[PDB]
Amino acid sequence: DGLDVSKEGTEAWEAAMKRYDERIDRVETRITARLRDQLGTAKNANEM
Amino acid sequence: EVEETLKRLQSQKGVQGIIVVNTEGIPIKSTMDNPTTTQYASLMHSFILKARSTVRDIDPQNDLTFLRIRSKKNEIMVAPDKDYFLIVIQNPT
Amino acid sequence: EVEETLKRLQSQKGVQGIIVVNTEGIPIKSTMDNPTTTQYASLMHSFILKARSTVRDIDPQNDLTFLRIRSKKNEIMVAPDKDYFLIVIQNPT
Amino acid sequence: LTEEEKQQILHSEEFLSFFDHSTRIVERALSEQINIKLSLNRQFFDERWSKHRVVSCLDWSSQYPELLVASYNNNEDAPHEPDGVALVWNMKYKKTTPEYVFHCQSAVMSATFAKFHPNLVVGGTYSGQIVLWDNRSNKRTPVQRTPLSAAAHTHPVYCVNVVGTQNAHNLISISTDGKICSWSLDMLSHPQDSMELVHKQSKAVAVTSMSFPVGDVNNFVVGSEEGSVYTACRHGSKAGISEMFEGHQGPITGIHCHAAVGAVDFSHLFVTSSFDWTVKLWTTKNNKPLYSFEDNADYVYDVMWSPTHPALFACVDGMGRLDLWNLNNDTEVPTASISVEGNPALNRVRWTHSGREIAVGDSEGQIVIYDVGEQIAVPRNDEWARFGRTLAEI
Repeated sequence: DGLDVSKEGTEAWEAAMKRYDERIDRVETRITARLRDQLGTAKNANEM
Repeated sequence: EVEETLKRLQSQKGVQGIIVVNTEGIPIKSTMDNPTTTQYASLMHSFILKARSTVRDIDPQNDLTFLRIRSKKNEIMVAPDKDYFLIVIQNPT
Repeated sequence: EVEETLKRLQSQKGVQGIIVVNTEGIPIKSTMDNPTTTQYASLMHSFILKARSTVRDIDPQNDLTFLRIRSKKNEIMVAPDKDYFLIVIQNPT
Repeated sequence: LTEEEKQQILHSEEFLSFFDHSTRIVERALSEQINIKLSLNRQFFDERWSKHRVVSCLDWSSQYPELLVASYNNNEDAPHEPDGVALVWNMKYKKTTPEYVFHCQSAVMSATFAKFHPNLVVGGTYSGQIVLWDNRSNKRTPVQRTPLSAAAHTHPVYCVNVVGTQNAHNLISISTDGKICSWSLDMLSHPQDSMELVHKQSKAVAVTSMSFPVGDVNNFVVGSEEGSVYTACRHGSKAGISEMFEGHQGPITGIHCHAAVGAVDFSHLFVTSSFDWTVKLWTTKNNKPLYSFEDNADYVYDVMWSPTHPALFACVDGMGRLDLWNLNNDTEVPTASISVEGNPALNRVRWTHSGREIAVGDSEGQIVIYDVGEQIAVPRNDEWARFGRTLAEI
């Protein structure tokens, strides 16, 4: 979508971006998994 | 040009400019420590002269300009023309 | 081996003559005649003993392992290590 | 015969044959062929002179990169035993004993090699006297000794360094009171120049470290005991402190300008080592500490730039860990980090001028010579550009 001004066009864009956020939450899960599996060491810097 | 010769010679590996030894055993050019190079050039002159005698024994028409004294540390290139005897220290590598 | 050694050392350039010398000078082997081989090799042995002294002068730990003189008429070869004294008669080129 | 006729015969023009000879032999002789990670490199620990007596300073001889000056200070075991001892330890051959030993009346608190004299070691002591040691002499006693007058230093001097060209030298030294003084290396009978460092009017500087930027001898950086680093001008109309830095809330325990050259300049950079485990990658041109490496419970004691790598620098600790921080490689975790055994509070680091090997001080006197991995020590030609980009990051 672009200069498209149909509000239903905005709704289709919202579907597209909720799919976007689906990939984004996949990313969130991945980054949090790497977080937790890399945790447990200590507080300092590269640990927490 | 003597300076051109010096810059050409110093470009060689392990060579410090050009040092030339006359028939008196004293280097006409100074590039290294004087006593060591003088005694070394004197022994050089002696044994190149005995080599000249050795070759003239059976080769009365040959001339000496090339000799490769190479060791496991360095090689000395000794080249006599008629009075000027170039001595060049070069790494074997 | 013996014959293969001389054959391979010779035909590499069609060398005029080489004999194997494992002793200090005075070789009884011959390649073109007895005199020009034996006396010349004895002279070479005498000369290279002096050359070894010369290389030991600058530092006694130095030893000569390879020696060539390429002159206007001949190219002389010897590679002494403990008793193995080479002889090569070959054109200057 | 003598060295005059040779000049004229050289000037004679029969050299065409000789020139052709040289040309032929050189061109024919041109062709050449053949005929056929952090590691404990070494230890240096005396026993007669190194019973306790913590390390204080280290240095490598520029003329003799195989020599390292130690300076063992505190005397508490035996008052009868020598108070301050300086040890010089060689690298070419391994021995259980220092190559030479020097004993000073007071406790030596810093030391270094002289540049002009390649046979001389000069150190500052706790009393305040700059002390010589001529290795020619067979007397362990100091050869020449500065007076303890108001003109000279009267407070524990902790920073000494001789700089300049081989024909223009000045042994600089700055003591805890902050009085800078330069001496001639050969004449220490009198301070040839001195001036008391002061901040904004009526504010002395409790100086405790210095470092001259590479090349420059006129302006430098000094680290106070009050956590605030300054930049001073050794000589000029503005001679003295010219900057006030916020720095860190702990006393400065080490300072060092950059130690590399060849590409885009970085001499405006210098690292300080504070008293709360806060080493500060940071430059003269700016005023805010560029970055603030922190971790640990303990706190650093010295930091030195690598003499060859324009990013790497060492970092002491009180828990005995020495860590090399390679900024280009990473900026958050020590690129290398290992602890010497027995967890003693290390107190000094001095990279070898070669840059291929590092020394470390010790709280008990066992100087440890660490070697470093080849990939972690030598930088590349691209390394300088990467460093520039990383600095440009923030």
